[PDB]
Amino acid sequence: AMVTAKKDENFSEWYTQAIVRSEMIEYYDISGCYIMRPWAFHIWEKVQRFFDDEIKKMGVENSYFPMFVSRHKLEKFSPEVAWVTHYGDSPLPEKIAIRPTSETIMYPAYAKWIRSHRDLPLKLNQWCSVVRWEFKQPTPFLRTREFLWQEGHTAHATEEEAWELVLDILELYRRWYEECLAVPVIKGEKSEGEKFAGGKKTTTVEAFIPENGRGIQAATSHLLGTNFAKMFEIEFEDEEGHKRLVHQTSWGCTTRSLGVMIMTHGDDKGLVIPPRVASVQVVIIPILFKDENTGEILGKCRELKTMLEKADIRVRIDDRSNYTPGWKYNHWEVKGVPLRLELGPKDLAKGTARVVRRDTGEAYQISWADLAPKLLELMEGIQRSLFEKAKARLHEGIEKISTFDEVMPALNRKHLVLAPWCEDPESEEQIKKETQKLSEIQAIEAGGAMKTLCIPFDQPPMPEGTKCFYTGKPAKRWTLWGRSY
Amino acid sequence: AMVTAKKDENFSEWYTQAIVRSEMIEYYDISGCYIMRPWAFHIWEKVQRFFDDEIKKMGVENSYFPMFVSRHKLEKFSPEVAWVTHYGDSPLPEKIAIRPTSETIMYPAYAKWIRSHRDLPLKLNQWCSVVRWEFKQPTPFLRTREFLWQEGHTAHATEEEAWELVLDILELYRRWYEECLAVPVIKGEKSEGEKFAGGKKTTTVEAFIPENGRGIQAATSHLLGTNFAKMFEIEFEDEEGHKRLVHQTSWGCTTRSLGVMIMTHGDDKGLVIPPRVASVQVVIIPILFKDENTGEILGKCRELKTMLEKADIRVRIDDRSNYTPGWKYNHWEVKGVPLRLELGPKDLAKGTARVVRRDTGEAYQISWADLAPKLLELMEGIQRSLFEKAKARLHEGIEKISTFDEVMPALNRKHLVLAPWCEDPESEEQIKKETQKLSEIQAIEAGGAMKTLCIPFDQPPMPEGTKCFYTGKPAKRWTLWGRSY
Ligand SMILES: Cc1cc(N2CC[C@@](C#N)(C3(C)CC3)C2=O)cc(C(=O)NCc2cc(F)cc(-c3cnn(C)c3)c2)n1
Ligand SMILES: Cc1cc(N2CC[C@@](C#N)(C3(C)CC3)C2=O)cc(C(=O)NCc2cc(F)cc(-c3cnn(C)c3)c2)n1
Ligand SMILES: O=C(C[C@H]1NCCC[C@@H]1O)Cn1cnc2ccccc2c1=O
Ligand SMILES: O=C(C[C@H]1NCCC[C@@H]1O)Cn1cnc2ccccc2c1=O
Ligand SMILES: [Cl-]
Ligand SMILES: [Cl-]
Ligand SMILES: [Cl-]
Ligand SMILES: [Cl-]
Repeated sequence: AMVTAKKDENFSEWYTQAIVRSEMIEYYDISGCYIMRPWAFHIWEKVQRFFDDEIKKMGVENSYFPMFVSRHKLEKFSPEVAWVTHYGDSPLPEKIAIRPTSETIMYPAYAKWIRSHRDLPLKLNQWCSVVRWEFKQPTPFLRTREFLWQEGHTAHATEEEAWELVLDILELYRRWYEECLAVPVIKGEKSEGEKFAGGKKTTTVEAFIPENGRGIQAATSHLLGTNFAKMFEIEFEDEEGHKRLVHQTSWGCTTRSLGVMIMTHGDDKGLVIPPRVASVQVVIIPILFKDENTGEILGKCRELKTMLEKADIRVRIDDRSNYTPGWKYNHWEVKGVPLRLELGPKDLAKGTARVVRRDTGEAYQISWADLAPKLLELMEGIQRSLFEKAKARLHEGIEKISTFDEVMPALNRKHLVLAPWCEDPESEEQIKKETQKLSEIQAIEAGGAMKTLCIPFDQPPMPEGTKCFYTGKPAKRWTLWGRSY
Repeated sequence: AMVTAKKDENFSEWYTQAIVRSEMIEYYDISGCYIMRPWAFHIWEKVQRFFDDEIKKMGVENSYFPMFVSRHKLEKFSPEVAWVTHYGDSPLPEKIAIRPTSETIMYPAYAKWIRSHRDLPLKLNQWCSVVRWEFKQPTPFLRTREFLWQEGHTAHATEEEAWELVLDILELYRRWYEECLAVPVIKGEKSEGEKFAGGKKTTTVEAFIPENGRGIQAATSHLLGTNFAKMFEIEFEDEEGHKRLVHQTSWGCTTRSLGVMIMTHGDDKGLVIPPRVASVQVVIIPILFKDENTGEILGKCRELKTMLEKADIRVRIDDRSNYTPGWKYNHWEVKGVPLRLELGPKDLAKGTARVVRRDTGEAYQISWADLAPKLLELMEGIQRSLFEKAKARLHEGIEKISTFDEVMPALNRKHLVLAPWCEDPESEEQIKKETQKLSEIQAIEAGGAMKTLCIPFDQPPMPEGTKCFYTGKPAKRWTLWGRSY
């Protein structure tokens, strides 16, 4: 089974083929829900371990809160909430909702647990699934009605400490995407219209999908401030004895990250998995001629596997006799294994192995003694090259503009725009409406809204007197806009 | 905050105090659901890592299937199923159920995935929560409306291979309880009346709670046979080309395990956590006289912590100046930390530390150079002693009987009974009914049913011609009975 849709032509069909034929997902009779098979789930387990280890260093501890929230507590978005109303065919006295997020589940407990400044900071995380029942068309990994995530929630005695935590977690999400998944992301702050309404400031990491020109939010970290503390009466006492509101954060990231990884590195042959998260980094394929000492070849493959595992390289031998090497090459290319090692009688006679890298197809002849250090070096080169090429595509996908006239041409090249902006929220909604209308007109001519993605932390120079690209009022900051998921 | 209820007098109040005052659980406004705070959740993470590592050696892979099942697929117990019927206030075309278990979610996929004998065995596991909405009174950890678990599901070409896997998983559950949690359990097969009706044979590990005399199922491993394969049309082709049904297993274990651990080792002071799963194995408490070189004492505590962590000992220093040592001693005793290390000026002058073990209160004076190996030895002694004392209580809690006349006296001593049994299912239900009725009579005289717990793998000798303790017919095997959760 090969991927036959080309990534640059029918991107949606390519994506479906890549994730189905690699055995990452399976469909399900309830629309908008997908089965995560082991090939994808192993990658989730790897980024989960990374993130857990990092937040444990910060003093965050895992926990588990109930999946249900009482009507009263939830209603302290609404068409997205799935409601449990009966046990069997008996009606519940009050209906209960499945968590779309757990603020209203956790914060009553926080109010009970926090009494003194000595109780702070309080730092909790949980890994679980949440449910958001939208009637729109789903996309595997990217927009689904049930998804796995982690959500962290912290409380602090001061706004500055909470803010520092918000930025520390955002840096962890940058590392999740860029270090683990080799996906470049842009740190920024959401516009007033796009931020979490329950909070003070929402920070984000944003990724870019060149094939459809869309930005996609990769993860989020909110400075909640004291808003939820007032609503849930979460207060603490200073050492003088006065009661003060806590300052809160919340943050999350989902299996969307896997989809972004898939879209970023995949090619016409299928998946390409970054070595740092590949469950199989090296697949060993013995050549099995009928007229050969097959036992010797297999024994050497086993020895090489042991030698590589001593360097913590994750190895699988595909010694199935009933498939050709060509079949196996394709099979593990579709699944995205970053390195394949081939060993036949001539290699054994020379004391070498043939190694082929998945991203470029370049082949190497490596001595057995050099194999472990050379493969470690090659995997680091593959990881870095995947990231650097994606980063070049990201920066080639952003157009710096000064006037609204440049917007629609840039959108039609499937690019984002970086533009000086007045940051008035009313203007963002005017811009969404107008770019949607222009996109519809174009659609009819062909036989869509542009919104803010983020106000980037990394601000280009802003010349004095620069005007907003849409209102002509004084610009405040450079803002990243585009079509979006 | 101290535990004030005595374990041997008001066991239910003791249990509640132990798990609340140690900060393991928090209550919730939806009855039958509880919050798992980090002190308990860390123990879950530890047994999860153990079990994951062990099943990965068996070729089992983790996955994630949806939490929802369509009405049609579920109804292929019923008053326990929670039904989602509305998104917002809009009605679903067909209601969907929250998983009480995932056979009906997973096996349609299995039928799609399995085509050839080369596809077998198929071995999958998932970690998730499930929901069983009983209107009866809940018990934290032991019987709750939502609980965390793992469920494994495998498919094999032959019954013998599946059966071998059933027993391998049951041995893993024995290790989960006995090796990790120091809880002794009895392997056995469930009676025909008590087994999973969807399967062929159900094996179990059973634990015993002496304070209320109750047996409790600890984990389960089912030989499903071909029953579900017929129902879901899961078939494979041999190399000759004929289609055959797969032979399946399923198995699971829940956070009930934590409650069993708590009940087994706890004492009047609170929790006692086995060192192998304790998140803090050693708490270091500096003595902080006002008239002392506090910096030197704290610096030595830090050095000792580093030295112990190099032996992979999990250490916390409680250097809070605003609590007395006596307060701290109680605080970490309630939470069950197995070792406390005390260090003050006299200890520093002697080059030793004072170490107190939680299970017995015995104190030791240990040189700094001996600290790591001696504490490793002490933790192994604590783990083994917790297990051996629990095992002695288990065997003292079982009475071997020959006649039904011995049942009610043994139940009144809060014991289980091991009795020769004819294994006729009708007789088990007669025994349940009669022992319930006798228990009610006794209750009224004081101002309850006994069922089979398991047919143990370890069978005592059965003399020729032994009769069933209840029917007088020829006995088949020794069966373990008792009151139960
Ligand atoms: C996996 C996932 C991930 C995310 N998000 C949101 C932000 C975030 C990031 N960063 C989080 C949660 C981490 C902070 C993330 O990952 C959102 C959704 C989702 O909104 N699901 C419902 C749904 C189902 C569905 F069938 C269709 C749609 C749908 C179709 N068109 N439109 C416009 C919607 C939506 N799902
Ligand atoms: C945590 C957990 C664990 C378990 N089990 C079952 C077997 C098993 C083992 N081994 C598994 C699942 C691993 C195979 C286990 O752990 C069962 C329940 C439960 O049945 N919950 C519903 C409920 C809620 C409730 F408020 C009250 C009751 C209730 C009150 N009186 N009676 C008679 C029932 C029941 N809960
Ligand atoms: O979930 C959040 C805020 C943060 N919660 C913690 C983890 C990170 C996350 O962005 C925003 N949101 C999103 N979607 C909904 C749908 C229905 C009901 C509530 C919500 C709702 O509140
Ligand atoms: O869940 C099982 C069988 C096994 N499933 C896999 C993990 C181990 C587990 O014992 C039995 N059961 C128990 N309780 C229910 C309540 C409502 C609906 C179905 C059920 C139901 O089927
Ligand atoms: Cl939001
Ligand atoms: Cl969100
Ligand atoms: Cl059952
Ligand atoms: Cl069950």
